[PDB]
Amino acid sequence: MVRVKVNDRIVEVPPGTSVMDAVFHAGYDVPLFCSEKHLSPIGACRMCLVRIGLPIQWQPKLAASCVTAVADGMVVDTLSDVVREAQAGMVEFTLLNHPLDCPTCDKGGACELQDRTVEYGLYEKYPLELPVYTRFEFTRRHVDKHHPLSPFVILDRERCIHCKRCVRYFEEVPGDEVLDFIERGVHTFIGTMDFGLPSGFSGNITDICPVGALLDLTARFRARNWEMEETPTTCALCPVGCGITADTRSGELLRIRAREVPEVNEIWICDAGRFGHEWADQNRLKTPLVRKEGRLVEATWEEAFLALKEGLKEARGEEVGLYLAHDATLEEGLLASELAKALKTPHLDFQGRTAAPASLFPPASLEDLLQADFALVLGDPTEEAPILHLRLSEFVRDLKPPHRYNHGTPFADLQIKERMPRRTDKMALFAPYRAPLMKWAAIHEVHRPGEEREILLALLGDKEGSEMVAKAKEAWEKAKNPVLILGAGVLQDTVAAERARLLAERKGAKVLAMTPAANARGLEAMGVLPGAKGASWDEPGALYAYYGFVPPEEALKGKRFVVMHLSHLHPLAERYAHVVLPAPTFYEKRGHLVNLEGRVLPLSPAPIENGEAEGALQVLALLAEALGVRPPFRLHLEAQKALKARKVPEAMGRLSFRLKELRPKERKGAFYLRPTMWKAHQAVGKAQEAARAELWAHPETARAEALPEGAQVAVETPFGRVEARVVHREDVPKGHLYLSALGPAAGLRVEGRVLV
Amino acid sequence: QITPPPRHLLETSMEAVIYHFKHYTEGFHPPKGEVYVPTESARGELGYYIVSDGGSMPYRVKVRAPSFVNLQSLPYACKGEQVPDMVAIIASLDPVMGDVDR
Amino acid sequence: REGILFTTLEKLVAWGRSNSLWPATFGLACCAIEMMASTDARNDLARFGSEVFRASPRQADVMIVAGRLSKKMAPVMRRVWEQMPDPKWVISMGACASSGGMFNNYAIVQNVDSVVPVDVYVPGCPPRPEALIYAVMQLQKKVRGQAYNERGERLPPVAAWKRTRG
Amino acid sequence: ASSERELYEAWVELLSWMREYAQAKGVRFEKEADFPDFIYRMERPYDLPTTIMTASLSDGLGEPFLLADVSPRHAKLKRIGLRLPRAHIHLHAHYEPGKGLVTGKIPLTKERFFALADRAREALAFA
Amino acid sequence: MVRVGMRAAPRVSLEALKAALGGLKLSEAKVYLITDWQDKRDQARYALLLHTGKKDLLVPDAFGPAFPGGEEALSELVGLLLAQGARRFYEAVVSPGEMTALLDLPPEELLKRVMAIANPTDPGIYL
Amino acid sequence: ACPAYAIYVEPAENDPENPVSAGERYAKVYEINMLRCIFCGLCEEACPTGAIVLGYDFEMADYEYSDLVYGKEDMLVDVVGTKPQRREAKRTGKPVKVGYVVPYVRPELEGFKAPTEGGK
Amino acid sequence: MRLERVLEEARAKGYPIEDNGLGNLWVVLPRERFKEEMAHYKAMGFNFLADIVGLDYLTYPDPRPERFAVVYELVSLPGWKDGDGSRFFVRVYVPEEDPRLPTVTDLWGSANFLEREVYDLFGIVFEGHPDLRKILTPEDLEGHPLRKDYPLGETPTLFREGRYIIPAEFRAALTGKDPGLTFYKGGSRKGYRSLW
Ligand SMILES: COc1oc([C@H]2C/C(=C/C(C)=C/c3ccc([N+](=O)[O-])cc3)CO2)c(C)c(=O)c1C
Ligand code: SF4
Ligand code: SF4
Ligand code: SF4
Ligand code: SF4
Ligand code: SF4
Ligand code: FES
Repeated sequence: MVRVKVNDRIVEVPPGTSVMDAVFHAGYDVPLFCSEKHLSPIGACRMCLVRIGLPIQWQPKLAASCVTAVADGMVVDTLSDVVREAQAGMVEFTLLNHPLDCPTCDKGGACELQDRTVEYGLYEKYPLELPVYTRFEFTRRHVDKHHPLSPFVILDRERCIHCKRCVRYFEEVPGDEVLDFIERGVHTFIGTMDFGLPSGFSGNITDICPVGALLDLTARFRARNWEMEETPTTCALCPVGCGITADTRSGELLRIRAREVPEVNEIWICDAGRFGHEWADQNRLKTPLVRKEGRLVEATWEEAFLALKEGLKEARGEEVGLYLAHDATLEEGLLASELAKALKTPHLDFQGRTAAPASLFPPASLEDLLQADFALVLGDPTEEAPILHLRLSEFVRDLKPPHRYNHGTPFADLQIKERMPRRTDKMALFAPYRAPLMKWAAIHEVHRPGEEREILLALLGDKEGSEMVAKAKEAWEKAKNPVLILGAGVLQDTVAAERARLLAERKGAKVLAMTPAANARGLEAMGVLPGAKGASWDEPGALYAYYGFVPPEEALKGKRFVVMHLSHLHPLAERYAHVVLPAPTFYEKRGHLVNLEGRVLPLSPAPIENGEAEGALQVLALLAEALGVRPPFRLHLEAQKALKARKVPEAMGRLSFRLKELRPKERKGAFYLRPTMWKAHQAVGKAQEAARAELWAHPETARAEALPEGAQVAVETPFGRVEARVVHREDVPKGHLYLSALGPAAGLRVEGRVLV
Repeated sequence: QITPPPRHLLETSMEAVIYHFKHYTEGFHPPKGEVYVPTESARGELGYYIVSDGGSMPYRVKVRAPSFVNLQSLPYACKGEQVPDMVAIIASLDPVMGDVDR
Repeated sequence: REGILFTTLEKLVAWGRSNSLWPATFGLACCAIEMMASTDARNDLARFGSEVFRASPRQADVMIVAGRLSKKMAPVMRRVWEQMPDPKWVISMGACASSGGMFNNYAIVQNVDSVVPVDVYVPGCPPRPEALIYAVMQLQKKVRGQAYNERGERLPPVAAWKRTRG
Repeated sequence: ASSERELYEAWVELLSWMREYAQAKGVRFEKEADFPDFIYRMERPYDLPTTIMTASLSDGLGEPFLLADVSPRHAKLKRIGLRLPRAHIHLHAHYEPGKGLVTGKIPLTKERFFALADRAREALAFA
Repeated sequence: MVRVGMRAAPRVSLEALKAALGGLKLSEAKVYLITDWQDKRDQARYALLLHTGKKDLLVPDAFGPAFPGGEEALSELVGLLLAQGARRFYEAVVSPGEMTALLDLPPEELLKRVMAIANPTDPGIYL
Repeated sequence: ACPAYAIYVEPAENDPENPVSAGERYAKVYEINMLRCIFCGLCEEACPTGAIVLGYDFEMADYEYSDLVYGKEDMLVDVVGTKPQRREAKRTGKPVKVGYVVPYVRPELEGFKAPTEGGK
Repeated sequence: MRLERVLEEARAKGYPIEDNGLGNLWVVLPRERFKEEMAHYKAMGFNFLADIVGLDYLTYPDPRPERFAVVYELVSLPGWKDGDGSRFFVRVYVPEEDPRLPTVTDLWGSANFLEREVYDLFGIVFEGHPDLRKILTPEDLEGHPLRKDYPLGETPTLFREGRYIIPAEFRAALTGKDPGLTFYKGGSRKGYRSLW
């Protein structure tokens, strides 16, 4: 390693290190505006200037520590009066045309310019002499203000200090260049001719902007950065489980932000995770309902449990179903599992169970993916497991995990230059539609549903596929340690998953399975799958049932007793359900989940207004009491003990579990349930048109079926009746209608009809 | 860094607004160190032992309460004196139990 | 007999108890010096009838929580309240007593309505002697049955009459 | 000198013109920003006729095509400035007494501003 | 430390607490009625932590007039604790969102916090 | 900057047609718990717009904790009297007289109408 | 005059001499030599024992030798028999799991109350004390408040309709271990000192 010295301190540091990371690694400090973690440094703000001697031979001008590499035996000066003087001057030049909007600025206390100004600004000039703050007394720059860039993002071009973070992000991380400057000189400003902000990862600039330029509309003017109650937790909408920060105050959800955990998500959150919170704090069920005269009435927990005892008294344990949600915790999965061990029942399931479990395959860490050679992808990461995309963005640009300093993730990685090329030879994608990543996957072929299995047969070598499939086959044979990545569509078809397992077992290769359910791997690990009889989450097999999600309407039709444990009140539930009870969202829960990489993640409770809600742990404990069976779990601590007994490691620990069992089920092909980032229950408020449903058709098939390019067509699925806007698309095969799967119902091919 | 901007140039200078905002939400950060200086109040030597860790809030403040130790001389002074004079000798000891109890 | 059950006598005895309010000082902190100053020769609560000041609790009707109520003093003051004749009233003086005040910690009772039934609340730090005169007049008209709250209700003459002592 | 007064006074007239166009062509006009040296005056006196400093004409898609700004009450080189975003067009207008509002030496008449705004509307507006 | 009773079931909580209490002498024990919103008792909900010194007992938020029969069950509860000789009564004021997570923290943390935040109370406010 | 943390402010965005505040932001809900408030002047000192300024009323003695949270429309300069004083004048039908006199009101209290030493 | 001889005595025996540029002096003695050295200190002419300040460094940003630390103040009054005015401090660290200390009550009776306070506020038991009884905190109070792992134990502030505050979640001021609301705090918010 390279030896560096900052002002009194000497540090061993790997060679490719930036002077900024080495300075912070030594314990000193220097401003930072233009550069940002995971962003290509380019010297713009000129704040990180230090002094450098490389033998005593001081450099003539101050070196930009953001874009400068380090050499052995170098002296760095950040405390000389010259450095602080120059830094104060640059702070003045930055504050030059600022609007004086601090007190009403939504950025409030968490504004980098404020803190660096009060840190380094106004050097002590040499008395009791009266100081003057600013010299610039001229007419300041005025541009357009509170400019809504998108239903979630608002843009104030006056507060922009002309860094590059948002445009650099958009070019590098998502690969969607939908933001860049317009003019030059001091007249420069951010603008776009792409207005909707098409990228689905647009929300992350909301955090990066060191000023209040780009702000969250859905959380605009609620509270100041300190007034909010910050509770770090994990998002359970999808299996990547990025680390988030839930900002809550006075019982309502104010704003959701990114929490850095480089093992999984670096500093990023998706739009569905970050702006998809309007449903939590608006309308939700707070008092248990009981059915007395064929209608639901508020009830005491005592009277609800009385009705529970009477309704389940004559119940034999092989007719009771345990059907949980996809966000069911390890604690909950374990208690339902053990209870079905005691209570002999062949049918329990969970919301996003695949015909072939994701535990079939070896889990891979994302950084392993960065080190990998190849990625044979079947399905769309950007929708199925969003932030995978972002890691693919490092994967294909040859990026690799950086070296780890004392202050954690490095401030200036010299590995990331600007305008970096994205390689066409490092990944191959096969999807039923043309994914945003197909630009960067030279090997790409658009097929139709249920057709992967043939590509996988072709990759194994039993038959011959197209040119694209032969290219992916060859590149998969030649790669020394590739990654096979399976979407949702593959995971729901037994043969395709079987051939994937065979392919990725014969070649030493790990798998990243994008389940429609987040904690599907944890529920599998805890053993929540049906037995022989096996009435699945979509099957009408049981006679009494417990539901923590909303089943297809044919699942409720026919049962003798149905108890749903929801958070909202659903029309689907007040026509077939006998008892409804309030459940808290993952935002206000506590427990563990299992990542798509096998990694267990903590849920802390946030102080949101839950009502009289009770967790499925306590609900199942009370629901078994009507049946005689005693529950072993009521609390979190006992569940921790029984987990630790089951040998599931501590948080951030990866859970080792493999599985050999397939439950095949035929699939009736008329409509496709497009895997979507935006989820059904998120269509409240500003995400109402963003999380809208679509029905994609080819122009010929629309012309034959009479589907206009803008029509709100009502469509009936076994999973309910929903209306959906109709889109004409050239990549949708003829004869199929891709219906937006706004739930963990993706990858399913179902019958259906357009109602009039 | 130690004084908020004067109230009149809050509408002219950016540094004014930033310094006012910061000073009145966060405060200021004195250097790391311990300090103590004594003064004479109507009840004697007084002082604050201030431990600062360089943060916006003091690490510790320990107060030498003159009325606190000045009270040790109660059993002594009024020993052998009268029972009523135990009241006059307490009034003459001048305690302020906000200082003792603290 | 509780000063009730006659259209004339209840008015008469409420008059008597209200004007002859005899405070029982419990001097605790800096609020209590503002309670003492309400008797000096510039602004004296020595007119409405509160000239004399019964230090014994067996002889006084008004107990004023004057200062921060540290927890080690909570029970003693409790019994000082229980050592009062039943026709007794309690005013909560200051912010430290009414609510937790600025001292929001392990050492202070965060509302003295916990240990004693409060009649009147009087904010201030310390509430100006003239605010204390206003509160004793508030209580004056309260025990005559001449007090109404924000919600439209007339308030009972004597608080600490509605509590099942134990 | 005292010309200062009429400047801000004249500014209000300008706003009227701007407002008029919105009512004329049915395109969104918006008050962008008020005077900070008017918000942050606490007890201090304020004699100016209006407190509004920046406004703009936004299209249906929200992007403005015409920006107008005035120098704050205490700032040096007091003027009024105009700009067309995306078109690198800027104007420095002053007021010469007796003549009227002049862009340098050329008077700025209402008709000039109206034609300029219509050219911007046809050119820069997206929808 | 044991957790008996259940949320929002005042009568079942009271009967289970009757049974689990037994003949336990409370001469030196401590009763912490934890709630939110100091002033408004007419709509209050209550938890209980019983710190005997030799083992501790937990009752979740099931008592108070906020629940049907929580007022009568809380009256009976305080009468039961007072019959057994309790003299030291406390009340803890927590944020509503705390009340839920405070029953899931380890015993040392939960109990330390409660003892630090406790307010001496007159049981007459619950009888 | 409140050492008791007694001040509550929910914000909102001005309506251009009928704005409430000067900027783009106003105070929908402004509560101060006078039983928490210790009367520092730190809210006056830190207010950049000069809105929140201490007055002169001390006659705010009331009976109920829940009622001693003085709101926005309970403190405006337009209002003449304290909560129990206004309720007494309403349930009494007799106008409000404040029981204090000052030599003059400060320039920070522009609009504060009060009895000044006997000028009226 | 005696302070110079104190320094010459302690520096000769290799005890660290702590000094800030403000004019106050610290002298750190080890546990063994503590009692005998400070007895010699009183014999050296130190009339007055001002303070006993106990310290808990559990949450201090920089590490320190031991968690608890007790500081005594020895002074000789200027206006008494032969008063130089020499005042100085003695710091003595006390381990986290060994809260011991011999008393100087026998020398100065002032350590009667003061040490009790440090036993009341911190877990530090003072050896040789006549009466180590809780002074300030309630008799039934469990624990020692001033140590950082002991809660401050706050209560929320109350408002009209469900609107509350949790001050520890409300504080914008930063402690020493608080990273700040931005990525970090450098410069003048990591410590600032004017040069007169
Ligand atoms: C004495 O000083 C002080 O007191 C107190 C408490 C005790 C107290 C007593 C009496 C007796 C008042 C009293 C005075 C005069 C009359 N009177 O009828 O004239 C009646 C009663 C009032 O506050 C405190 C707290 C204090 O810290 C100091 C330094
Ligand atoms: S971006 Fe920062 S410096 Fe600029 S107005 Fe907002 S808080 Fe003030
Ligand atoms: S809008 Fe924000 S992130 Fe983008 S260039 Fe300006 S200051 Fe940087
Ligand atoms: S990618 Fe998944 S886990 Fe991450 S924020 Fe989006 S929905 Fe949540
Ligand atoms: S409210 Fe103020 S004056 Fe009264 S006891 Fe508390 S600190 Fe002292
Ligand atoms: S004067 Fe202002 S800052 Fe001080 S306690 Fe009252 S509300 Fe808080
Ligand atoms: S100049 Fe912006 S950080 Fe190097």
